Amino acid sequence: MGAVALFSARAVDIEVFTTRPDTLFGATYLVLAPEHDLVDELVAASWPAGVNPLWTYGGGTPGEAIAAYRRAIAAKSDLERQESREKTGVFLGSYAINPANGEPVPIFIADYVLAGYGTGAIMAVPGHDQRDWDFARAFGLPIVEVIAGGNISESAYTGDGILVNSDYLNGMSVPAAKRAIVDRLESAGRGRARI
Ligand SMILES: NC[C@H]1O[B@@-]2(O[C@@H]3[C@H](O2)[C@@H](COP(=O)(O)O)O[C@H]3n2cnc3c(N)ncnc32)c2c(OCCO)ccc(Cl)c21
Repeated sequence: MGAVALFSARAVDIEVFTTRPDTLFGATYLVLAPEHDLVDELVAASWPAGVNPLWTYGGGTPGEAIAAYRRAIAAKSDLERQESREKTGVFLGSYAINPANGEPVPIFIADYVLAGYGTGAIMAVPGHDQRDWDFARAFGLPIVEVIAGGNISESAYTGDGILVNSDYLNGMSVPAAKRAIVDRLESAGRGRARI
């Protein structure tokens, strides 16, 4: 006869659900549902210096921007919610740590992530999930190849392949890498395989 994994706040743990744990070294940002419990806690008092203006929703502070995003998306109808071409969202002003590579990744809210499904939070892997590719292109976020086989400059590569840019997974198949990364997550106490 997937996985859940924790990402620690850099400054609180954010649990994500993924069907692609093998791609963990390519997760370049996190996305929470706009109504996720942790959003208010994770929101920074001010924007980082040098923040991309595309990330701020035009708000003077992260809290103002999140409040406006929540208010605006309430003006959407079923028509907009079943369209999916355009990806919108807001940076919280804070970072999480990717458990695989120890790197800081920015945290966003976006209405493409649904509050009542999974854990209400995802890891975003633009190289390998077209939804995340689209968001990353719209926001100027990094797009990293970890599964060789496609051409990430053109579109997300969603098929089987060989791990690259993924340290102790490198050279594995996708099925083998899924098992290896879950074993690492379990050894560290930071995740589990789930149906
Ligand atoms: N996004 C990075 C990574 O991770 B996945 O994105 C998460 C998760 O795994 C997947 C779970 O969907 P499924 O259960 O199979 O229908 O949809 C996203 N999801 C998880 N919870 C949410 C959520 N509340 N709102 C929106 N979307 C979500 C994922 C892919 O999913 C294909 C479907 O399996 C495909 C490629 C890759 Cl690399 C991934």
